Amino acid sequence: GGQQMGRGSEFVKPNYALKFTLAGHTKAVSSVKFSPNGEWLAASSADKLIKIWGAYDGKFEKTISGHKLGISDVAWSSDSNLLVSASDDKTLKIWDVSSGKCLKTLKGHSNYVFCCNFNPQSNLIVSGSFDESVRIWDVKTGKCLKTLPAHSDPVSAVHFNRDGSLIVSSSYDGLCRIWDTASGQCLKTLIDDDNPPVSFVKFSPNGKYILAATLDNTLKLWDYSKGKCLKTYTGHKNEKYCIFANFSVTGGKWIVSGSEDNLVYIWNLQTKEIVQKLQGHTDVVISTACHPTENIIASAALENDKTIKLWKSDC
Repeated sequence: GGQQMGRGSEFVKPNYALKFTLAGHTKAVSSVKFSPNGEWLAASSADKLIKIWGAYDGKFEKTISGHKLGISDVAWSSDSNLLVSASDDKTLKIWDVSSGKCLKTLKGHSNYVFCCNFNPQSNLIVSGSFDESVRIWDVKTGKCLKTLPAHSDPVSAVHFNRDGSLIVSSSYDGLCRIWDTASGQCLKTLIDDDNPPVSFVKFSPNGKYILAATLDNTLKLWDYSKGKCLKTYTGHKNEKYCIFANFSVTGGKWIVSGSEDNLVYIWNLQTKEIVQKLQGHTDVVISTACHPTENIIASAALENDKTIKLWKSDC
């Protein structure tokens, strides 16, 4: 599995090793995200709470409460000062991180809100729901700016590209779709050979590619411009849950994802070989996040486990 970087780094391999286990959620953990400034790690949970820990030392920071039901997803503003969370109570909430207070409650979805993201500028929030729609929301006012009749099944993931001009969404309907932020037009529907449910999607950091997980145990790298699947990553287990995947970019070039056999998988992005599997969790690893500047992975597991783990590597 060796990966080529610069001279004398011809065969780089990651060596992620467990550094902290973060206990305190009382149900399944649903989503972990590092603050873009790298200082914090937030985890949402089916226990209706968001918790924040220090990303480097694993020290408990705060619990943020007020949703009436479980939280499926959480996302940071670009300045690390706000969180948005997506809840079974049909709302999103915007939080002031420093105070822990709810700033806005975004109402409009008619079923569970399952996924959320700020755009890079962080004036907007995008959401996907069991109501089969993608919504775009004004952060400052609270208003739903657009409701996109996006899919014919629950929306599994939503994500803006590097400049915010595009949203990618995914759905158990088998489709990945790309939407013009400004017009709300569907620009593209991407789908392969076969039509398994699409359980996760996100743009690459440069916005040129799309990583999509499908519930047939497959992650795929797509070129957005050409509509072509370039790479496939397999060997992990994903047939049931909406599991987050990631580009890891701070050391070697890896794809990182959770798996239903309780492991974190890490693949060489270029050759598609598995380079590492991280043991430790005792239930499905539903979420992984890659730290924005250090080789740090956060992982989180479902009901039988209830922990987040922080893992560190030399590359």
